[PDB]
Parts: sequence; structure tokens; C-alpha cells
Amino acid sequence: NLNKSGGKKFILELIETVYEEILDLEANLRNGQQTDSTAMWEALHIDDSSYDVNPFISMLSFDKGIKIMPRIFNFLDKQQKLKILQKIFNELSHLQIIILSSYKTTPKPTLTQLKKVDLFQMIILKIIVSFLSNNSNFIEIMGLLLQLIRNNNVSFLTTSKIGLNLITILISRAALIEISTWNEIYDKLFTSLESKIQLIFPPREYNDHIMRLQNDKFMDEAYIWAFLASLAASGKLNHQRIIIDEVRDEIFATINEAETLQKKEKELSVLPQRSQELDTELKSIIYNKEKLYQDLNLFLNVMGLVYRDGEISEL
Amino acid sequence: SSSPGQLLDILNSK
Repeated sequence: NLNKSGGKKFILELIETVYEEILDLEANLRNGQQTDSTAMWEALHIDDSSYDVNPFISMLSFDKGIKIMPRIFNFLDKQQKLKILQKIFNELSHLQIIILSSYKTTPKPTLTQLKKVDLFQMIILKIIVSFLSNNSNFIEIMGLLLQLIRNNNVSFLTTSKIGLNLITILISRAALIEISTWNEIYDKLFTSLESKIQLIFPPREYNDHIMRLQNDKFMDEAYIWAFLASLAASGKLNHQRIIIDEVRDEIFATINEAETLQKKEKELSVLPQRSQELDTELKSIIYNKEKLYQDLNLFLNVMGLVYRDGEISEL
Repeated sequence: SSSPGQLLDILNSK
């Protein structure tokens, strides 16, 4: 709730103040003058724990708040940027974008709501990716994972596209970086997901609703298989056994979709007369068939398995 | 390291 942070008028006032401070920093920098980001940092209210929901977290409920984030990062140092990431991960369940992108809390999102989710995904996740790829050590990445696991219902976060993608980024970065602390932290994360891994795949009624609003012929689930690939890759054999068991029905459902597309391709390609529209139809079927093969193989190959010629076998 | 052996079987078994 917006009232748990000071209300709509207070947060909108904070955003306007943030913009004023960024415009001043940008003007000073452009004119080749000295810059002091103290006023801008203070206008963000990150160290402010006066409210049930931090004012920075509520600012992220608005497009204006989201859109200024890369520009904010141009004027901050490493520890300030890390404090922002720590705040985001600490209050991730209170983030409106998580509630909007979760099929559990928002089973029927409007087109406007879907656009907000795509915006947060494009801007915020690109910032997190760049920062962790360049300015983060083992302790700091481990710290962010612990912030996520200790302050949130991790299973609820996985019902959200943003939540799932944020976890994939942390896991993938941790995997690139001893073995020991990461094995322990991966296991704590695995505990919060165990018996609930199937819940990362949204219901069919949810997919239908999104597909109808976006004019999608197929639901894009590449991010789910990317998460499963990163979870499997950092896991021991026992973790992999559990993952495969929990998503077995989803593996077979994807194979069925790919096989239905292969049949459609065969039926349409044998037609003698082929207009530009039928060629568009065939190219669309082949693209979506190969997409399902590739997304599933991203997950399978990691465990030394492969889906080829209608069967899963050893790689 | 031999993960494909058992994993392929668990994917069918249950």
C-alpha cells in the first residue's frame, strides 16, 4: 500500500524532488562543473526506516520513479548503489511491480500493468546486471542472496516474472565467482523452493489472458527455463533429482507443444499453393518450434541431457 | 559427475 509509505501525494512530491536534483547534477556535469550528489542521495530516503514500506520502494511503483533510476546510478558510488540493491532485495515482497507481475496476487493484469512490468524489467534489471558484473565481490553477492531469502517468502517471488529474473541474475553471478559458502547459501535458497518449484509456471488461464492482451500466439516461458538452468547448474545431483521430479509434467507439456508445432509445420509445408500469408504462418511455426527446443535444451544440457527427435536422451 | 544416468530415469520412473 502507498499509505504504508506516506501516501500518493508525498511519494509523487519525492519523485519531483529526485528529478530536480538529477537535473541539477546533469546540468553541472554538462557545464563541466563540480558535482555533489548528497542532496540527491538524501532525497531518495534509502536509510529512512520511518515507514512500514520504505519511500524509495514506493517511488518504484511509478513509471517516473523507474525511468530516473539509470540516471541516479550515474551519480552514485559503489556502497550507495549496493545500499539500493540491499533495500530492493530486503523489501522485494512490498514492491508493487512484484505484486503486479505475480499470477497469484494479480491473476488478470491489465495491458497498462503489463507495460509497467516490461518497463521495470528493461530498466531496473539492466542496472542490477551491469553493477554485479563489474562492482561486486563474493561477500556482496552472497549478502544480496541472504537479504532475499531472509526477508521474503521466496516461493511467492518465483510466481512473479520480475522476482524470478532477479533470482536468476543473483544465481548466475554467484556461479561465475569459496565453493563452500555458496553451496550453503544455494541450499538455504533451495529449502525455500523445495516442493514449490512447479509454482514458477503460471496457470493456463493466466497465460491465455496475457496472450490475448499482447497478441502473442505463444506464451514466452524462456525466463522460466533460464531460471531452472541456473538453479540446476549450481546444484549437486540431489538438487537436480528434485528439480527434474518437480518439473517433469512441465517438461512433457513443452514437448507436446513442440510436437503439435512440428505436425502443423508438416501439414502446411506440403501445400502446393503458398501465398505470402502462408509463408508468414510457416516461418512463425518453425520459429516457435525451435524456440521451445532451445529453451528446454538450455535447462536439459546443464544436467547432461538433450531433447532431440522427439525424445530426451543423454548428451 | 555422472548426472545423466540417474536423472533420465527419475524423469520417467515417477
